[PDB]
Amino acid sequence: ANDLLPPEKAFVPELAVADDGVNVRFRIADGYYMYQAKIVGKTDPADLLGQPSFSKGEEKEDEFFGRQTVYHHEAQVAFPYAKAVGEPYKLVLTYQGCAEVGVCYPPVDTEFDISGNGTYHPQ
Repeated sequence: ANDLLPPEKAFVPELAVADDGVNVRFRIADGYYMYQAKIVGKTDPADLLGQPSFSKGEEKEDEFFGRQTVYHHEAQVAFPYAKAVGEPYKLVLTYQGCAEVGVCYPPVDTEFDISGNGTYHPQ
């Protein structure tokens, strides 16, 4: 393809932090998709987040990871808090996706410095 996005532009996260935990939204460029099963969150301090629930994805089979549940256009991931969170923390999101034309990008790691409820964007 003559005009492809770098992966951090193809798959763009934002956070909504609330009392119940962290809701992640992704905006995904047309002709790209994200692997649902490869979206991971890690925190510092560790283990503030519990098991995420995912918005509905769709079936895809490709030459990189075979059959996978994937996202086009958008995705939402809801991380509940695993325990009481009354302190600032760092959150690193890792996610991986492809261009439909046949490019499998390396995983992207995006860090957020969280200090209370509100909206956060990559910095």
